[PDB]
Amino acid sequence: LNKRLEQIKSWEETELSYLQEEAELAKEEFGDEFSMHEFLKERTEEVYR
Repeated sequence: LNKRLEQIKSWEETELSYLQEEAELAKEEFGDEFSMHEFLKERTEEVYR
């Protein structure tokens, strides 16, 4: 269980790292207006969940 939980947290911290690049990869091309903060605020806690 321990060695599994450490992989789970490493997975989570790699996904949170990928998220910063994915935010400007796939959210700034979505609308004429800029509300980038809420996209990260939502899918960060999606990664947490």
